Amino acid sequence: MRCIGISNRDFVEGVSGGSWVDIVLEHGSCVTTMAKNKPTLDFELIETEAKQPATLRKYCIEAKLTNTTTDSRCPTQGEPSLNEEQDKRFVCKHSMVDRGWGNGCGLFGKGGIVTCAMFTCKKNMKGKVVQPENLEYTIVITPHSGEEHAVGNDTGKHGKEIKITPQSSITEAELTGYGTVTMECSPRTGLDFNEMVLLQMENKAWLVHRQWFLDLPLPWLPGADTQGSNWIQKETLVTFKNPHAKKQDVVVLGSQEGAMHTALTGATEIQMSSGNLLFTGHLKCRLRMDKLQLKGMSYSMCTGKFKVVKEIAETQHGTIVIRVQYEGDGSPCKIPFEIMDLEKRHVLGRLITVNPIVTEKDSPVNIEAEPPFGDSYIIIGVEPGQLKLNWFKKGSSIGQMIETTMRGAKRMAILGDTAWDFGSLGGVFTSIGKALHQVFGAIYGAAFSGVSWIMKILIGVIITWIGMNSRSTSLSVSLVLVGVVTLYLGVMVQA
Amino acid sequence: MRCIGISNRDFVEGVSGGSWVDIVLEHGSCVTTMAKNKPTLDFELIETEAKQPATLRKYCIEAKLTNTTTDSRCPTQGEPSLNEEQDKRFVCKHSMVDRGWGNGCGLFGKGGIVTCAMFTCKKNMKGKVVQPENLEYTIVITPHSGEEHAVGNDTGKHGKEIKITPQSSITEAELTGYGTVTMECSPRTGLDFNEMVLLQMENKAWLVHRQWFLDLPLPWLPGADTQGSNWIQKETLVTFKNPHAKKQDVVVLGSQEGAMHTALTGATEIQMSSGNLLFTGHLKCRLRMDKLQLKGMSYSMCTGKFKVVKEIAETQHGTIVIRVQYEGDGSPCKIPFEIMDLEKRHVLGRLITVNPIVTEKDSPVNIEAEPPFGDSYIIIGVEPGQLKLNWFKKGSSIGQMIETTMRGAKRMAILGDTAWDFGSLGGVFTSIGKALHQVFGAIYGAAFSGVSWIMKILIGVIITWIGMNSRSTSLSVSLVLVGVVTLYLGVMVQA
Amino acid sequence: SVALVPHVGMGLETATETWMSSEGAWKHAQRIETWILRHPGFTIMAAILAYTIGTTHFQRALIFILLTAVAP
Amino acid sequence: SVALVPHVGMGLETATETWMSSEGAWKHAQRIETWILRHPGFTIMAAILAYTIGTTHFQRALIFILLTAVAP
Ligand SMILES: *[C@@H]1O[C@H](CO)[C@@H](O[C@@H]2O[C@H](CO)[C@@H](O)[C@H](O)[C@H]2NC(C)=O)[C@H](O)[C@H]1NC(C)=O
Ligand SMILES: *[C@@H]1O[C@H](CO)[C@@H](O[C@@H]2O[C@H](CO)[C@@H](O)[C@H](O)[C@H]2NC(C)=O)[C@H](O)[C@H]1NC(C)=O
Ligand SMILES: *[C@@H]1O[C@H](CO)[C@@H](O)[C@H](O)[C@H]1NC(C)=O
Ligand SMILES: *[C@@H]1O[C@H](CO)[C@@H](O)[C@H](O)[C@H]1NC(C)=O
Repeated sequence: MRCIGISNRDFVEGVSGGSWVDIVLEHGSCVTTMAKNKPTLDFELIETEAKQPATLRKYCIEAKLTNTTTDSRCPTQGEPSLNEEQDKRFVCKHSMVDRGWGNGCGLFGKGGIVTCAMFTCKKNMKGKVVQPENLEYTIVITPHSGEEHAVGNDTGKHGKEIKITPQSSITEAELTGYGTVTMECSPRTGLDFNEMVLLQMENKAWLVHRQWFLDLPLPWLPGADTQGSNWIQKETLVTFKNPHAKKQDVVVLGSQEGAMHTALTGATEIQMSSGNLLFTGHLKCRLRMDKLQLKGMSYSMCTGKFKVVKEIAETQHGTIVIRVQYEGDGSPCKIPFEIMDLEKRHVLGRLITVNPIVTEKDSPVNIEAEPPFGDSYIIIGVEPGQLKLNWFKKGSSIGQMIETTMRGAKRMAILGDTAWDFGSLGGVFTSIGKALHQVFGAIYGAAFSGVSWIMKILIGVIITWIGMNSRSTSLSVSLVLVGVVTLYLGVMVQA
Repeated sequence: MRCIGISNRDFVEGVSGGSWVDIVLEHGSCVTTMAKNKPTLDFELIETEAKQPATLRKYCIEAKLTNTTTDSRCPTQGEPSLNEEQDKRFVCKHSMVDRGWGNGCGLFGKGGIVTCAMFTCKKNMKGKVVQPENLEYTIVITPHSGEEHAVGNDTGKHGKEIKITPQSSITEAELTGYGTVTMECSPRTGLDFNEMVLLQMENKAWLVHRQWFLDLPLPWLPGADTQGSNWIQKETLVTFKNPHAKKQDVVVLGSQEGAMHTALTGATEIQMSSGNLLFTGHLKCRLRMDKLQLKGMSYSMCTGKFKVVKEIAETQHGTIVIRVQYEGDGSPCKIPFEIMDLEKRHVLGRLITVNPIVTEKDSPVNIEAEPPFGDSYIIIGVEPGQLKLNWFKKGSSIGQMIETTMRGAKRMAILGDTAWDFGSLGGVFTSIGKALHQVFGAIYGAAFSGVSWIMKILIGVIITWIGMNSRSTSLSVSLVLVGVVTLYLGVMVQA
Repeated sequence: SVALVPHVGMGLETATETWMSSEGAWKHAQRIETWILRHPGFTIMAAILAYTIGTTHFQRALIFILLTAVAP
Repeated sequence: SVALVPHVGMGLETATETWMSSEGAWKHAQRIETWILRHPGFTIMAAILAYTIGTTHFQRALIFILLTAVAP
């Protein structure tokens, strides 16, 4: 459950090396895992809270000037000056006006004059950082079997919500009737904060790269504002325009709200209002099997009368989720279920719920199978074979190997490195695979960072060419280098 | 007067072809003209009003959303829709959420859902255009002679302020005691409005190129707002973010004040508050001499006792403006004035005030001469030669021909075409000179417009090279083409 | 300012849409276009300096597309 | 937006200072610098593709300076 119909998705058929499942989950993802035993699970993490952060900086965006005065001194003898410049709480500028003889000055030619204004900020925004210690992720995993709760009941109670903070390590998940799934989250290498800068803003926020955050112009504060206003800058905003010669005064240069927004156009949205719970994250971890047994395996494979309640959908090649409704032969028991091939028995349909089990002689359960490519039959129920539902999919073998090639490739070129953490267990392949993409990734493909996607692909091309019409062997490597990797990141990227 | 010590400046010694003086003036400029007669004049135009314009457009910059609703319909059967979309006064968006089986919908897979919001604007800014008819320039010209009014009295009354609107053509200027200077302004080819777009903004404004003004993004209105709010766009602002899949809602995207400003970074400042009087202009015209006689030429060249009241300044090679103070021999009369060469008479000092004339046996007048390069003597007053003031300048012949070469060149590469209008009268030179720079200017140098100055010079270089290492004669033309013209505009331009 | 050097490819790309779906991404080019369209004068110039500076066909093509995008 | 395609060289240059004295003019480059400084990684890349694409020394120099300013 919690995943049936969620687009982003993925399965993992395999327990390997005794409970060693390797998974990565990112909010709108829910990873589901099957095994040659154990009621497969649907994993989805949600609320990823942060607590007790600190205000590191405080750019303001609605500056306002007041008290503004201006002194002048006359040709040569005196780069003009006055009291006001004393209170750094102001702003000033030494400039040259043509103070001439008639002006009522000295011996005309040209002279000095400064302008000054007390600078009050009106609505800053404030950054914020969070020590990874205090990055409480919430993980909600769950069984199947179905019920009135059904699919994506979301707002209810199933699998519970085992919350985990790296301020601990491995967490037990008491799963009703089944046992205790054990997870080893690595919340310390996921999002990668204290590299990240939480940033509120007039009531809305953005997780944003530390650097950039310590560069965007504007008049800034420190961390310990508390009645300060000694804004390092102000020069970013407020400007004193000096037309042609004389006069020369100051001006606000307006707010910056929307401007700010438009500038911030790469960071993900988030929160701040309600104990800032920054979604979008993506942590990995070892899902540790064992001590995770399926429910039935005891009571008979009961036979009887049963209708159905709904046809069948399928988002994601194979999601045959069928509603049934047993009756007659009572007492909570199993269910005879097969995904056979048109009449002539030779069954071949992947089961995902690993046997249901009725429980209330009412409880319209629902199974979840992955029928073959062509046409398939879901024969559910023995004795007079009470029911056989003919269906047909489109599991077109090859269409499969491809959409996977990509969708997978995607999960790769989004997460990077940890992409390999999706393949439970190493052994040269996935193990060394990471080991290499790890650095070859963090390098080239990831050492020419910060360039807008457009430019990115542009380099893809210029390079595919500097490659393509190459000169002896080396080209192939050059091409690939271009193709995919970059050329692709680009045709993809831009989250 | 009105110019002594104003940096921007320029003289014009010559009446030519009977009163035909050709001048160009731009606010902080004041053009001064001398003749082999006529009390030379200081011309300075100021207040250049505009009246009865119209609001052409009305971009808003503080959008705000309300009432926002959202409908969804389910996989396939229905690109979702609701009443609200009816009132174009709103905003909407048809998007795809993964409405799944459990979601409490249909047969999961993917579906439609639109979002909609009533869009109220909060503080637009409004453009504005002005028919050249109603572009009242104010021209203030004046004599010399000096007085208590002295230099740059500005705020007083001297020469009067002959206002001229192309809603007329030539204007007489009744100048006390002197006569009537006649001007033929060409207010119809100066600034060149209805090409220009007057633009107010939260109380401050900018004259700005029509095109650009009809392109800058934002939600716009028309001209006849008056309770309208059917803002063509809104799509410029307000955005409904759709995280990963579900939800999908709208947001303001903040104000735009300062943003606006920063964007508008090439237009000149102006006004709007106080009957929008847009300075910065620069009109040309024929200053028509004759009927403009000097005052004295009658009463004797009187002799007597006279002290002085101030030394001498000089901004702009030669601005010897000296304060004197006659006495004794009474009755308002002339003044013996010479700019002789150290002892040994051989006089050679340019006079700019063309004889003063005392008038109140108090009135500390002030002359204005242009002493030679080296050292010079200002012998003022006969009989016991009562007074000779030794001074010395720095009119270093060549330093002159150069600063002129440039300063002039500047006035050229700012105004363009009309640069030639500074040379009173044609005759192949100035006449055909314009005739050529006219088109050769409006073309190349002016047909690759709109590029930031930086890029400008960049092309200068790339071209000087594509030139420099050329191949037979053509290069010279190529170089020049580069050098100055562009290379220079750039090293200059950016007003 | 909060107009340029806009936190883009810093590197936190995440499976879930960011702040400007793709509107921003597409928009950018959308505006050079509006511009180039505006003053063919420069398109003209550019491509020319191109034709001459370089020589290696692809060369030309290259510095050309650039100059274009170079001038906002 | 009121962030880009900023009424610059439209063509109304006037003897009297405009809206951003020169702060804006200088600032622009001032920020590419901040940027290039930031990710030498790209300076690196650029100059390289340079060294190879072109050949005519000046060529190289050219597409190089560009790529640099090309990526804001
Ligand atoms: C989500 O889970 C809740 C929890 O059971 C389901 O709500 C029940 O709906 C039935 C139908 O009328 C009520 O009789 C129960 O009282 C409800 N439970 C309570 C107390 O909330 C709901 O149907 C599920 N929906 C989904 C699939 O999300
Ligand atoms: C500007 O012009 C005014 C007009 O005369 C000058 O002001 C006069 O100053 C004297 C000196 O005290 C007063 O006695 C007069 O009454 C003033 N005139 C009036 C009535 O305003 C002023 O000195 C000039 N200053 C300059 C050079 O700008
Ligand atoms: C700021 O200037 C205003 C001038 O109107 C004055 O009233 C106010 O007291 C000043 N603030 C201070 C305390 O400096
Ligand atoms: C807008 O929505 C609010 C909902 O709180 C409602 O009170 C208001 O009347 C609505 N405006 C109209 C008249 O559509």
